[PDB]
Parts: sequence; structure tokens; C-alpha cells
Amino acid sequence: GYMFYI
Amino acid sequence: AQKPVDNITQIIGGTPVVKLRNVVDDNAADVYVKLEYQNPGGSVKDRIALAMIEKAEREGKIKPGDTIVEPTSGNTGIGLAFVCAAKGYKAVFTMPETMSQERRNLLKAYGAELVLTPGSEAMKGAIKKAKELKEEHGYFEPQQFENPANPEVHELTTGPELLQQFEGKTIDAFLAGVGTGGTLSGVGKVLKKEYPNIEIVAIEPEASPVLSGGEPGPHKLQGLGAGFIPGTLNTEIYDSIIKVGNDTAMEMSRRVAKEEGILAGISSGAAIYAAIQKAKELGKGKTVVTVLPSNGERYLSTPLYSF
Repeated sequence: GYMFYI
Repeated sequence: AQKPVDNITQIIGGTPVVKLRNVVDDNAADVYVKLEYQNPGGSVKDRIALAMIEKAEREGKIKPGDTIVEPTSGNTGIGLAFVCAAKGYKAVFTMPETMSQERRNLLKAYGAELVLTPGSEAMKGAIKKAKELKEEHGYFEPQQFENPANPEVHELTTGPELLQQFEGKTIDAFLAGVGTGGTLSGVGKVLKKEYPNIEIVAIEPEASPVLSGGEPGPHKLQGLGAGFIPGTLNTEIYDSIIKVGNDTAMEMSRRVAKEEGILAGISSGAAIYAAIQKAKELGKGKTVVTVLPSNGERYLSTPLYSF
């Protein structure tokens, strides 16, 4: 469920 | 003003540097910020989108008209969408279905195709789908967290720009937020060669402090905090790490917009907060440099600029 915006 | 160019990608790079005046005082070192949002597609990721596409073309891995795929909900998707439109490639992005309609409009305005993955699966679901599409269809996958063209472009462009911009000065510290780590690694390599006594500092979220040896955790520093150590990050390049909290970064971005007239994203606020901490430690007359990856206008629907 881990989110990042790269 | 630059002479006319044949393709918008030829204006990627050459970004300006501004000295901060009000958010840091005369008792601290001077702090300078490089405005990567001045790239024509709006962020530092223009550089790596161009470099990864151009390297794959130079190696015959792709040719104009080919389709590429990348899992991305951030500025790399915008950068690749932009560069693909400018260079005649087709872009496919995988991303969780939580993406906003405005962001979908932006990527589709450049002609990109979106493949939406389950929201509850977040980035893991998007990464898995991109790999599946690559294997099923033969799409080229830039792989921003492993592709050496990412740190290399910063070694060839961003870093040498800084050397030219700081001729007649020495840089005492260079700090950058780590997403892929390509900026810190490529710029850091160039600056350490020219200025062997420089300190290189990685910035990461306090809430997801993986470079510091901690565990991944939810955080709000858009552009940072991948939750793993990227292959594109040279973990030997930095001398120290500064962890920044979500609220501290937002408060700094707001101050910098109001007091400097520099409207940047939350990762820029984190970078400036860390640079100011370092400037206070180095003291008057020293020179601290950081990078602002993206513009605050891209984040008007986040809490960052919601008053």
C-alpha cells in the first residue's frame, strides 16, 4: 500500500 | 534570449539560480536555489526523460513511433509524456486509479495512454503492471530508478551548469532531496571533483527515513521517499542526511512563496529548510546550494497551498 509520487 | 530551436526539448536545461534573501539571515551562509521548474515541462524530470529516451534511441533500443512504459504517479510521468510528444514516441503510464482528473488531463494532453491499477495496491501494483506490459508487448521501460542515464545526465548538464554559475565562488555544501537520487548523485560527483572539501547532503522524509536505515512509512513529501534505496542513488556520494517533516516542509514552501516570491513544491520546501539548517551551521560568507525540483502551481489541490 506504499505510495510515492516520483 | 536563446536563438530559435527546432524542438522544445532543446530548451531543457540551463536553469537559473536565485539567492534567498528573507527566509535566511546574514548570520548564516548564503543559500542559493536552482530553479529546475524552469525546464519547459515544469520539473527536473524533463532532464531524465530526455536523457533516457535519447540514450535508448542512440543504442537502437527504440526508434521514433515506438511505445515506452513507466510506472509513475509523479513528475517523471509528466516529463516522459512531454518528451514523448516532442520526440514522436508513444507513452504508456501505469498508476493507481487514485490519480486526479486534472493530472489525467495533463498526461492525456500530451497524448499519453494511462493504465490504471488498483488504488489499494498503490505503487507496487503499478510497478507490477508496467513489468507485465513490458514482457507481454515489448514496450521499452526507461526504469528511472535503475537507468544510469538518470545520474549521468546530471553529471553532464545540471552539475556543470552549477560549476559555470558558481565560477569565482566555491560551494561549501550541496543538498538535494532524494527521489531517484539521480540529481544528488550526478551533481554531487561533479561538484566533489571541482570542490573536494564540499559537503554533500541527502534530504529524505522524516516519516520514511530509508536512507537513514529506518523503515518506509507514509509521508507527504511529493517527489521524495521512494521507500527503497534506488540503484540510481550513489550511497557513497553524501556525507550526511537531513530528515524533514511534512509540516516543516510545507511551512517553508509557504514562507518562500510569500517572502521570496519563489512558488515551489513541498520537496523544494524540504530542500530549503535543510539548506537553511546547514547554512546556520556553516555561518556567514559560506555558500550553500540546493535544487527546487518543481513549481507550487502543480500542487494547488494538495494541502500545501490550502489556507
